[PDB]
Amino acid sequence: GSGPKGGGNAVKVRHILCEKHGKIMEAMEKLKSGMRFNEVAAQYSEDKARQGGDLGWMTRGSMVGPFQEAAFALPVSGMDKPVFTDPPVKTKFGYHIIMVEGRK
Repeated sequence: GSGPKGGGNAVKVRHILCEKHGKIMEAMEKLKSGMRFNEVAAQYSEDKARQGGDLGWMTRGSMVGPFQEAAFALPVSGMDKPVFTDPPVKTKFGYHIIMVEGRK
């Protein structure tokens, strides 16, 4: 009884990857310290971006597999304090920080 919730097919996910695996934390700390949310998402994501790159509503079946198998299968999360798993998850490009926030 906490809001109209009886499906859960979309979630607000964001991603940040660090081929060097050195800024993944610099990206995990900044986001946790409240530093640059867009710059870190800009480069620390060594790819698209998590904050400003925050893709948006994403439903299973149109995402991929592993990237969705974790976040989706995992409760909301993101930043340096995601769900039980860890932000820097591996799937096919190193460890990326996935932040799901707003399921459907």
